Amino acid sequence: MTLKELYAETRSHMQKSLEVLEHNLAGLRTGRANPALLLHLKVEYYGAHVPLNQIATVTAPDPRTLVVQSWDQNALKAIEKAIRDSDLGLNPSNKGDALYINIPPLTEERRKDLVRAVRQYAEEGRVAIRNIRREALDKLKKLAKELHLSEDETKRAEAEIQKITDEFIAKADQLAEKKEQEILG
Amino acid sequence: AVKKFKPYTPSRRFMTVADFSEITKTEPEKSLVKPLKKTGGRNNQGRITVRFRGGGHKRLYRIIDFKRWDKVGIPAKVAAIEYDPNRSARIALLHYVDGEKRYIIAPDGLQVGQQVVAGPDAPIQVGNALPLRFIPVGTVVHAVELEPKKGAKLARAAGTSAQIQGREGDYVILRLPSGELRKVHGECYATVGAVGNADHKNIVLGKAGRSRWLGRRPHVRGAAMNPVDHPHGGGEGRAPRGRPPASPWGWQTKGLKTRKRRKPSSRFIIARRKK
RNA sequence: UGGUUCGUGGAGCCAUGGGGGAAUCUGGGCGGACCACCGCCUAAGGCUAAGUACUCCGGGUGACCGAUAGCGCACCAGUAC
RNA sequence: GAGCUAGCCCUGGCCAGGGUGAAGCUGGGGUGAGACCCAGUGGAGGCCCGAACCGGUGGGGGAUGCAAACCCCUCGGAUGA
RNA sequence: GCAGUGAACAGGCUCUGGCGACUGUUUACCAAAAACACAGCUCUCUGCGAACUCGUAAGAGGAGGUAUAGGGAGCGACGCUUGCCCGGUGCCGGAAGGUCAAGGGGAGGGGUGCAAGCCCCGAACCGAAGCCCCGGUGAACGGCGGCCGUAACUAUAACGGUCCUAAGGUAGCGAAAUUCCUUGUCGGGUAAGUUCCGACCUGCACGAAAAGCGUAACGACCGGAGCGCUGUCUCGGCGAGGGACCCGGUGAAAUUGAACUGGCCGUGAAGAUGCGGCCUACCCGUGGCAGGACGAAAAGACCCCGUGGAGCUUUACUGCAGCC
RNA sequence: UGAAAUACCACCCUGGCGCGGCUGGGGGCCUAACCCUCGGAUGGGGGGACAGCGCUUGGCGGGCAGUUUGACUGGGGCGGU
RNA sequence: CGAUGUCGGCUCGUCGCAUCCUGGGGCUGAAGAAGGUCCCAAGGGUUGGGCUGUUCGCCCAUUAAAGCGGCACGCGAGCUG
RNA sequence: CCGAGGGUAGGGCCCGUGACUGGGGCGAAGUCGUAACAAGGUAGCUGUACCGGAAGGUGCGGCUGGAU
RNA sequence: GCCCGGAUAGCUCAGGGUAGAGCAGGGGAUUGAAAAUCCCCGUGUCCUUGGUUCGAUUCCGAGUCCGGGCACCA
RNA sequence: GCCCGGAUAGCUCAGGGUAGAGCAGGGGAUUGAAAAUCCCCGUGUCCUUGGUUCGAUUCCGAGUCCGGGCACCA
RNA sequence: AAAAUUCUAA
Ligand SMILES: [Mg+2]
Ligand SMILES: [Mg+2]
Ligand SMILES: [Mg+2]
Ligand SMILES: [Mg+2]
Ligand SMILES: [Mg+2]
Ligand SMILES: [Mg+2]
Ligand SMILES: [Mg+2]
Ligand SMILES: [Mg+2]
Ligand SMILES: [Mg+2]
Ligand SMILES: [Mg+2]
Ligand SMILES: [Mg+2]
Ligand SMILES: [Mg+2]
Ligand SMILES: [Mg+2]
Ligand SMILES: [Mg+2]
Ligand SMILES: [Mg+2]
Ligand SMILES: [Mg+2]
Ligand SMILES: [Mg+2]
Ligand SMILES: [Mg+2]
Ligand SMILES: [Mg+2]
Ligand SMILES: [Mg+2]
Ligand SMILES: [Mg+2]
Ligand SMILES: [Mg+2]
Ligand SMILES: [Mg+2]
Ligand SMILES: [Mg+2]
Ligand SMILES: [Mg+2]
Ligand SMILES: [Mg+2]
Ligand SMILES: [Mg+2]
Ligand SMILES: [Mg+2]
Ligand SMILES: [Mg+2]
Ligand SMILES: [Mg+2]
Ligand SMILES: [Mg+2]
Ligand SMILES: [Mg+2]
Ligand SMILES: [Mg+2]
Ligand SMILES: [Mg+2]
Ligand SMILES: [Mg+2]
Ligand SMILES: [Mg+2]
Ligand SMILES: [Mg+2]
Ligand SMILES: [Mg+2]
Ligand SMILES: [Mg+2]
Ligand SMILES: [Mg+2]
Ligand SMILES: [Mg+2]
Ligand SMILES: [Mg+2]
Ligand SMILES: [Mg+2]
Ligand SMILES: [Mg+2]
Ligand SMILES: [Mg+2]
Ligand SMILES: [Mg+2]
Ligand SMILES: [Mg+2]
Ligand SMILES: [Mg+2]
Ligand SMILES: [Mg+2]
Ligand SMILES: [Mg+2]
Ligand SMILES: [Mg+2]
Ligand SMILES: [Mg+2]
Ligand SMILES: [Mg+2]
Ligand SMILES: [Mg+2]
Ligand SMILES: [Mg+2]
Ligand SMILES: [Mg+2]
Ligand SMILES: [Mg+2]
Ligand SMILES: [Mg+2]
Ligand SMILES: [Mg+2]
Ligand SMILES: [Mg+2]
Ligand SMILES: [Mg+2]
Ligand SMILES: [Mg+2]
Ligand SMILES: [Mg+2]
Ligand SMILES: [Mg+2]
Ligand SMILES: [Mg+2]
Ligand SMILES: [Mg+2]
Ligand SMILES: [Mg+2]
Ligand SMILES: [Mg+2]
Ligand SMILES: [Mg+2]
Ligand SMILES: [Mg+2]
Ligand SMILES: [Mg+2]
Ligand SMILES: [Mg+2]
Ligand SMILES: [Mg+2]
Ligand SMILES: [Mg+2]
Ligand SMILES: [Mg+2]
Ligand SMILES: [Mg+2]
Ligand SMILES: [Mg+2]
Ligand SMILES: [Mg+2]
Ligand SMILES: [Mg+2]
Ligand SMILES: [Mg+2]
Ligand SMILES: [Mg+2]
Ligand SMILES: [Mg+2]
Ligand SMILES: [Mg+2]
Ligand SMILES: [Mg+2]
Ligand SMILES: [Mg+2]
Ligand SMILES: [Mg+2]
Ligand SMILES: [Mg+2]
Ligand SMILES: [Mg+2]
Ligand SMILES: [Mg+2]
Ligand SMILES: [Mg+2]
Ligand SMILES: [Mg+2]
Ligand SMILES: [Mg+2]
Ligand SMILES: [Mg+2]
Ligand SMILES: [Mg+2]
Ligand SMILES: [Mg+2]
Ligand SMILES: [Mg+2]
Ligand SMILES: [Mg+2]
Ligand SMILES: [Mg+2]
Ligand SMILES: [Mg+2]
Ligand SMILES: [Mg+2]
Ligand SMILES: [Mg+2]
Ligand SMILES: [Mg+2]
Ligand SMILES: [Mg+2]
Ligand SMILES: [Mg+2]
Ligand SMILES: [Mg+2]
Ligand SMILES: [Mg+2]
Ligand SMILES: [Mg+2]
Ligand SMILES: [Mg+2]
Ligand SMILES: [Mg+2]
Ligand SMILES: [Mg+2]
Ligand SMILES: [Mg+2]
Ligand SMILES: [Mg+2]
Ligand SMILES: [Mg+2]
Ligand SMILES: [Mg+2]
Ligand SMILES: [Mg+2]
Ligand SMILES: [Mg+2]
Ligand SMILES: [Mg+2]
Ligand SMILES: [Mg+2]
Ligand SMILES: [Mg+2]
Ligand SMILES: [Mg+2]
Ligand SMILES: [Mg+2]
Ligand SMILES: [Mg+2]
Ligand SMILES: [Mg+2]
Ligand SMILES: [Mg+2]
Ligand SMILES: [Mg+2]
Ligand SMILES: [Mg+2]
Ligand SMILES: [Mg+2]
Ligand SMILES: [Mg+2]
Ligand SMILES: [Mg+2]
Ligand SMILES: [Mg+2]
Ligand SMILES: [Mg+2]
Ligand SMILES: [Mg+2]
Ligand SMILES: [Mg+2]
Ligand SMILES: [Mg+2]
Ligand SMILES: [Mg+2]
Ligand SMILES: [Mg+2]
Ligand SMILES: [Mg+2]
Ligand SMILES: [Mg+2]
Ligand SMILES: [Mg+2]
Ligand SMILES: [Mg+2]
Ligand SMILES: [Mg+2]
Ligand SMILES: [Mg+2]
Ligand SMILES: [Mg+2]
Ligand SMILES: [Mg+2]
Ligand SMILES: [Mg+2]
Ligand SMILES: [Mg+2]
Ligand SMILES: [Mg+2]
Ligand SMILES: [Mg+2]
Ligand SMILES: [Mg+2]
Ligand SMILES: [Mg+2]
Ligand SMILES: [Mg+2]
Ligand SMILES: [Mg+2]
Ligand SMILES: [Mg+2]
Ligand SMILES: [Mg+2]
Ligand SMILES: [Mg+2]
Ligand SMILES: [Mg+2]
Ligand SMILES: [Mg+2]
Ligand SMILES: [Mg+2]
Ligand SMILES: [Mg+2]
Ligand SMILES: [Mg+2]
Ligand SMILES: [Mg+2]
Ligand SMILES: [Mg+2]
Ligand SMILES: [Mg+2]
Ligand SMILES: [Mg+2]
Ligand SMILES: [Mg+2]
Ligand SMILES: [Mg+2]
Ligand SMILES: [Mg+2]
Ligand SMILES: [Mg+2]
Ligand SMILES: [Mg+2]
Ligand SMILES: [Mg+2]
Ligand SMILES: [Mg+2]
Ligand SMILES: [Mg+2]
Ligand SMILES: [Mg+2]
Ligand SMILES: [Mg+2]
Ligand SMILES: [Mg+2]
Ligand SMILES: [Mg+2]
Ligand SMILES: [Mg+2]
Ligand SMILES: [Mg+2]
Ligand SMILES: [Mg+2]
Ligand SMILES: [Mg+2]
Ligand SMILES: [Mg+2]
Ligand SMILES: [Mg+2]
Ligand SMILES: [Mg+2]
Ligand SMILES: [Mg+2]
Ligand SMILES: [Mg+2]
Ligand SMILES: [Mg+2]
Ligand SMILES: [Mg+2]
Ligand SMILES: [Mg+2]
Ligand SMILES: [Mg+2]
Ligand SMILES: [Mg+2]
Ligand SMILES: [Mg+2]
Ligand SMILES: [Mg+2]
Ligand SMILES: [Mg+2]
Ligand SMILES: [Mg+2]
Ligand SMILES: [Mg+2]
Ligand SMILES: [Mg+2]
Ligand SMILES: [Mg+2]
Ligand SMILES: [Mg+2]
Ligand SMILES: [Mg+2]
Ligand SMILES: [Mg+2]
Ligand SMILES: [Mg+2]
Ligand SMILES: [Mg+2]
Ligand SMILES: [Mg+2]
Ligand SMILES: [Mg+2]
Ligand SMILES: [Mg+2]
Ligand SMILES: [Mg+2]
Ligand SMILES: [Mg+2]
Ligand SMILES: [Mg+2]
Ligand SMILES: [Mg+2]
Ligand SMILES: [Mg+2]
Ligand SMILES: [Mg+2]
Ligand SMILES: [Mg+2]
Ligand SMILES: [Mg+2]
Ligand SMILES: [Mg+2]
Ligand SMILES: [Mg+2]
Ligand SMILES: [Mg+2]
Ligand SMILES: [Mg+2]
Ligand SMILES: [Mg+2]
Ligand SMILES: [Mg+2]
Ligand SMILES: [Mg+2]
Ligand SMILES: [Mg+2]
Ligand SMILES: [Mg+2]
Ligand SMILES: [Mg+2]
Ligand SMILES: [Mg+2]
Ligand SMILES: [Mg+2]
Ligand SMILES: [Mg+2]
Ligand SMILES: [Mg+2]
Ligand SMILES: [Mg+2]
Ligand SMILES: [Mg+2]
Ligand SMILES: [Mg+2]
Ligand SMILES: [Mg+2]
Ligand SMILES: [Mg+2]
Ligand SMILES: [Mg+2]
Ligand SMILES: [Mg+2]
Ligand SMILES: [Mg+2]
Ligand SMILES: [Mg+2]
Ligand SMILES: [Mg+2]
Ligand SMILES: [Mg+2]
Ligand SMILES: [Mg+2]
Ligand SMILES: [Mg+2]
Ligand SMILES: [Mg+2]
Ligand SMILES: [Mg+2]
Repeated sequence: MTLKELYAETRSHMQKSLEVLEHNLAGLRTGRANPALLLHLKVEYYGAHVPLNQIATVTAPDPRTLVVQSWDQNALKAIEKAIRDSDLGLNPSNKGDALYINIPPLTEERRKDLVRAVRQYAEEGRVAIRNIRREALDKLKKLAKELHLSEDETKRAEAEIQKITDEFIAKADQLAEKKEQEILG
Repeated sequence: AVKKFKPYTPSRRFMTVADFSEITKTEPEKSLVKPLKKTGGRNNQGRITVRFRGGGHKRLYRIIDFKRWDKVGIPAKVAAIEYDPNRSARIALLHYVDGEKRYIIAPDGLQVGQQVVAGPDAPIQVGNALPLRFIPVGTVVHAVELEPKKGAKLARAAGTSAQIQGREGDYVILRLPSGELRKVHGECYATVGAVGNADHKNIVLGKAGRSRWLGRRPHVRGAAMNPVDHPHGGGEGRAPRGRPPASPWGWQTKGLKTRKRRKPSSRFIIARRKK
């Protein structure tokens, strides 16, 4: 257990919650130049639904348009009906082993809920972080007690946990800050 | 049926005063009253030995006949029934045709002007008094001598009574109000019937004052003192008792049987009380 | 339980709150648990001078003070306050 | 030492004025009879306003004071624990 | 007539939360409160020469009362309610048993004496309370979990596997008088709101009589907003009187090593009128301001030290009253 | 045929009683000690050899009392020693 | 430690320059305007408000600009508290 | 004098809207168990009260639209 | 940081030369199929080291990591 | 360091002539199952050692461990 | 007078 291995465990534990944030931020119709926003979507490959990250290649050349480079042209028609799926309200062109999707300038009705979406995913990330930190102090409550460790020691172990916790918070604040300016841009 | 009040003051919402409807005489018999010495709970040392007593309305003690075996076979007329500030019960004024007047506790149903009388041969009837042995088993009966010629001591409060559960030797078996089954001597008198003013239990002293009138000072919680003052004292902020909750003097108050164990009266108590 | 030098010690003696409880000299206590031998002493009623202790008082005397000393008070002080 | 202060006991005393208008009573309505409603009367209450009186909220002043806890402005209770 | 309670005496108000029902009570002399008290609800002890309290006792108080009464404890009008855990602790019940003191009992040994004897020691066994043991007991003390994985699609888990517990927090409430991260996130109000109100639930560490959530009314209590009005402010001015100032009279105080007591850059026990170098500076007052004299005042009250002291606690130790 | 012979005696063992002797425990009743009570008292009624009190035993025993509650230490504590 | 009164604010300032505006410059990936960076420069200046005890910082509306620091985190025998 | 209207104050109704929330509907190759229809394997329904992941269980009383 | 335990297969465990149990796993059966049941089958330097005995999971020393109890903060 | 005790099979147990008792286990009857019921049987220096009586788990002596009991601790 | 659950389709 011990300290260094508790910090590495912590910094590790907090990273997973941070990357999870980045996942949640790409997969939104951001500035909509993102490729990974369309990378996860329910399709219909041979009756069964599966994620298209085992079906096609999303690549974002220019920002205003986007291509969903596929390798199965009977799946592109399964994808095309799955892009025309309730949500994005986009009119893609298809075939010629091609599948283009141009992106309109985000309206103030969708721009309204985009920022609102970003900050929401933002706070939940932090609560993921903070809830881990409390897990870490309880790991420290026992670990100090179990090991008969000093008092002024177990004080700094707290502050050293705060230092660590204000790490993953500032990045999390910076992630959702940038992703916003791409929506306001 | 106690009297209630429309809430013109916030104490008056739930205050309740007695219906007072059994009372005829609104002033006491002069030959039968005497002053009640008010202690404030202090002994012949002026050291308090009952806390939170004193400050009540003045009281004139009315001389009560607890030993109706005094005048035997002498009938007497129920002159009046009046308020006694020294008990729960109501009192009855007795015009002994003998020419003497007397005060007794007023059983319920007893009506002004009727006759009553002591005597072994007395009628088993509301107000009459007899040795228990000559009272039939299973009669509701109050004001009972505990030992012969040692005066009424049991069921002297409103609505409280006793019942006979049987006989045995020179004793008879009584259910007290507490629910105890006691053996009392047969030659002890008893007034048949139960004490009146049954509503007394359902009086709502309404405010803080009413308790000051009854001579009852405020009762300061153990928790509110300091360890100097009490066991329950001390403790930053509020605190739970933190020990078997105890008296000021330091004895447990949550189920600590306190009666003397070797008390010779125990041989005559068939059963402990109920509930 | 106290007392004695004796703090429970091998703990006698002297004393005595509780229980038990005799005998009249061939009776009784003691001599450091106890036993015996050898000795000493006569408990359970009382009184008794002197030699001893103190200094309100009175006298005598100081390698005692000399008014911030010497008694708190040399003086109208246990007063004034 | 309870001539301050605390409680209790004994015996007396004090609380301008004004506002509110309970139960009860009577009459009217009402019904089989009531419940009830209403009208007048009445005058209850740890009710209201507010002097004495008892307090002592906020503010300023006072700080070798007028004062070893005071003064001014403001405020709380004011028939009752 | 500017103006009529013509002068004097005589509420600013509304909206919205928190705490406590309320009128009261309190730290005489820094706290008036949310604190105590309060009706009211619950547990419990008490059959009377009551329990309890004061006292060595006598004797009182309880009460010239009597289970609708008296004491002890907690909670705190009222509204709806108050869940599980009795393994420990407490209490209550338990004529079995285990242990257990004095005493009894004297198997059996010892001292001594020629001896009759005198003296001590002493096993099994009988032998109370207490304890153990057996139950009951929460408005008695008290306590009310962890981890693995899980659905057409993710995070999510109604389900479910499993470890521990005496048993794992029901209702209701929740960034709260409690939330560390925290100015959490969203909503309101504002031009802008770490406070405030409305929400969410990630309750560091709410929760059901140390009550839980609400509630009309009440409050010199503690928040937030708005109207009215203003010297609170921009930002200050002027005027009044009592002081302050001058004259006459009377005349204190703390403090005071001595004084012939400048600024700066250094130095010095590390913050110099007083030591070095330099600059500045004629003798003596009065009215004014406070930066310095580590100014005054109080043998620091914080911090430590002392085989100092005191109040308080308890399953520290040893006793003592009390009760058995 | 028995390891141990049966008939009468004798001292003893595993037990069971029958009384006698000394002990110990229960239960019940009694009254006169002792307690309470009865305006009446050298008495009546109630309790009753229990309760109460004295000596002695063991216990429960913050209700109260006397005390203890270590040092080192880059202040003390806490961790360590 | 026989006491050097400790956060913040108000009042009054005064100094430093690692300069926020302002004045003088070199270079510039300096067309111009407007910026970046370094150099010189302490004469003057450096707004009002919401929030919270806050310094800080966030936000509002401005401006040439809303500089950073010292003076016992300047300043309580000056005030607040 | 009255008077359109203006303004101050306090009320009533209606509509739009609101963080958050409470259930309701339509979906379907799910997760979960399997209540009703046979006595559906505990006869069902029912008003109520309490509890329970969920359908439901249970207490009291009722109905036959309950079987032998 | 000292005193009671613990370790023994994949997990959970009970036991002076010996080898078990329950069910995760793989099968077989009862069903028209899947259910929960019914039977088999694997699985162990019996934690490392060291010392007793003819031989030790079994006795003991030393630990290791764990349930901790108490004491520490108090 | 006194006292009171027990060692009887896989676990737990009652018992001068003698060797038992229960569920666990194995077989078997019934069971589509869980069981439950039912018939058959073991698993023994009756702790060591030693001593009595004709011999003895049975009485005693002395030992080893565990269990409880007690008081004490310069 | 009963120990035993569940069922992708034109
Ligand atoms: Mg430190
Ligand atoms: Mg009323
Ligand atoms: Mg009345
Ligand atoms: Mg009456
Ligand atoms: Mg008279
Ligand atoms: Mg007297
Ligand atoms: Mg006196
Ligand atoms: Mg009957
Ligand atoms: Mg009753
Ligand atoms: Mg009631
Ligand atoms: Mg009274
Ligand atoms: Mg009361
Ligand atoms: Mg109280
Ligand atoms: Mg207090
Ligand atoms: Mg005191
Ligand atoms: Mg006192
Ligand atoms: Mg105490
Ligand atoms: Mg105390
Ligand atoms: Mg306490
Ligand atoms: Mg307290
Ligand atoms: Mg607290
Ligand atoms: Mg007795
Ligand atoms: Mg002595
Ligand atoms: Mg002695
Ligand atoms: Mg002696
Ligand atoms: Mg002698
Ligand atoms: Mg002689
Ligand atoms: Mg002799
Ligand atoms: Mg003698
Ligand atoms: Mg002698
Ligand atoms: Mg001698
Ligand atoms: Mg001698
Ligand atoms: Mg002799
Ligand atoms: Mg003699
Ligand atoms: Mg004598
Ligand atoms: Mg003599
Ligand atoms: Mg003499
Ligand atoms: Mg001279
Ligand atoms: Mg003199
Ligand atoms: Mg002189
Ligand atoms: Mg002089
Ligand atoms: Mg007085
Ligand atoms: Mg007085
Ligand atoms: Mg009036
Ligand atoms: Mg009226
Ligand atoms: Mg009428
Ligand atoms: Mg008419
Ligand atoms: Mg009528
Ligand atoms: Mg009033
Ligand atoms: Mg008022
Ligand atoms: Mg007057
Ligand atoms: Mg006065
Ligand atoms: Mg005042
Ligand atoms: Mg004042
Ligand atoms: Mg002042
Ligand atoms: Mg005022
Ligand atoms: Mg006033
Ligand atoms: Mg008033
Ligand atoms: Mg009055
Ligand atoms: Mg009064
Ligand atoms: Mg006018
Ligand atoms: Mg005026
Ligand atoms: Mg007015
Ligand atoms: Mg006025
Ligand atoms: Mg007014
Ligand atoms: Mg609220
Ligand atoms: Mg308010
Ligand atoms: Mg309010
Ligand atoms: Mg609040
Ligand atoms: Mg209040
Ligand atoms: Mg008072
Ligand atoms: Mg005060
Ligand atoms: Mg006062
Ligand atoms: Mg004071
Ligand atoms: Mg005050
Ligand atoms: Mg007040
Ligand atoms: Mg007593
Ligand atoms: Mg005393
Ligand atoms: Mg006493
Ligand atoms: Mg006493
Ligand atoms: Mg008495
Ligand atoms: Mg009296
Ligand atoms: Mg009491
Ligand atoms: Mg009470
Ligand atoms: Mg009571
Ligand atoms: Mg309370
Ligand atoms: Mg109720
Ligand atoms: Mg328990
Ligand atoms: Mg218990
Ligand atoms: Mg129990
Ligand atoms: Mg139970
Ligand atoms: Mg008991
Ligand atoms: Mg013991
Ligand atoms: Mg003995
Ligand atoms: Mg003896
Ligand atoms: Mg003896
Ligand atoms: Mg002998
Ligand atoms: Mg011998
Ligand atoms: Mg000899
Ligand atoms: Mg013995
Ligand atoms: Mg015994
Ligand atoms: Mg016993
Ligand atoms: Mg028990
Ligand atoms: Mg138990
Ligand atoms: Mg509860
Ligand atoms: Mg908790
Ligand atoms: Mg899924
Ligand atoms: Mg999944
Ligand atoms: Mg909790
Ligand atoms: Mg909940
Ligand atoms: Mg919250
Ligand atoms: Mg917030
Ligand atoms: Mg709330
Ligand atoms: Mg913390
Ligand atoms: Mg905010
Ligand atoms: Mg906000
Ligand atoms: Mg909004
Ligand atoms: Mg807004
Ligand atoms: Mg806003
Ligand atoms: Mg906001
Ligand atoms: Mg809130
Ligand atoms: Mg809690
Ligand atoms: Mg509680
Ligand atoms: Mg509670
Ligand atoms: Mg409360
Ligand atoms: Mg609340
Ligand atoms: Mg309500
Ligand atoms: Mg309210
Ligand atoms: Mg008030
Ligand atoms: Mg207030
Ligand atoms: Mg307010
Ligand atoms: Mg001004
Ligand atoms: Mg002026
Ligand atoms: Mg002037
Ligand atoms: Mg002058
Ligand atoms: Mg000079
Ligand atoms: Mg230097
Ligand atoms: Mg210098
Ligand atoms: Mg110089
Ligand atoms: Mg100078
Ligand atoms: Mg010089
Ligand atoms: Mg110089
Ligand atoms: Mg010159
Ligand atoms: Mg001057
Ligand atoms: Mg100054
Ligand atoms: Mg001055
Ligand atoms: Mg000073
Ligand atoms: Mg000092
Ligand atoms: Mg000091
Ligand atoms: Mg000091
Ligand atoms: Mg102080
Ligand atoms: Mg000393
Ligand atoms: Mg000391
Ligand atoms: Mg003192
Ligand atoms: Mg402890
Ligand atoms: Mg006594
Ligand atoms: Mg007692
Ligand atoms: Mg005889
Ligand atoms: Mg006998
Ligand atoms: Mg008898
Ligand atoms: Mg008499
Ligand atoms: Mg008499
Ligand atoms: Mg008798
Ligand atoms: Mg006795
Ligand atoms: Mg005594
Ligand atoms: Mg004793
Ligand atoms: Mg003890
Ligand atoms: Mg003490
Ligand atoms: Mg103790
Ligand atoms: Mg001493
Ligand atoms: Mg020590
Ligand atoms: Mg120690
Ligand atoms: Mg130290
Ligand atoms: Mg050393
Ligand atoms: Mg240190
Ligand atoms: Mg050092
Ligand atoms: Mg240091
Ligand atoms: Mg330490
Ligand atoms: Mg230390
Ligand atoms: Mg200092
Ligand atoms: Mg010094
Ligand atoms: Mg000084
Ligand atoms: Mg300071
Ligand atoms: Mg600060
Ligand atoms: Mg600071
Ligand atoms: Mg310069
Ligand atoms: Mg420069
Ligand atoms: Mg630079
Ligand atoms: Mg620069
Ligand atoms: Mg420039
Ligand atoms: Mg340039
Ligand atoms: Mg170039
Ligand atoms: Mg240019
Ligand atoms: Mg250009
Ligand atoms: Mg640069
Ligand atoms: Mg400048
Ligand atoms: Mg300058
Ligand atoms: Mg400047
Ligand atoms: Mg504002
Ligand atoms: Mg503010
Ligand atoms: Mg603030
Ligand atoms: Mg910063
Ligand atoms: Mg900064
Ligand atoms: Mg600022
Ligand atoms: Mg911020
Ligand atoms: Mg510019
Ligand atoms: Mg510019
Ligand atoms: Mg600009
Ligand atoms: Mg700035
Ligand atoms: Mg500004
Ligand atoms: Mg400056
Ligand atoms: Mg600083
Ligand atoms: Mg500074
Ligand atoms: Mg600093
Ligand atoms: Mg400073
Ligand atoms: Mg500053
Ligand atoms: Mg400062
Ligand atoms: Mg200063
Ligand atoms: Mg100063
Ligand atoms: Mg303050
Ligand atoms: Mg009009
Ligand atoms: Mg108009
Ligand atoms: Mg109009
Ligand atoms: Mg309007
Ligand atoms: Mg309107
Ligand atoms: Mg929304
Ligand atoms: Mg659906
Ligand atoms: Mg059903
Ligand atoms: Mg079914
Ligand atoms: Mg069914
Ligand atoms: Mg039903
Ligand atoms: Mg049920
Ligand atoms: Mg049909
Ligand atoms: Mg394993
Ligand atoms: Mg330590
Ligand atoms: Mg402790
Ligand atoms: Mg030994
Ligand atoms: Mg079986
Ligand atoms: Mg089959
Ligand atoms: Mg020992
Ligand atoms: Mg089925
Ligand atoms: Mg299914």
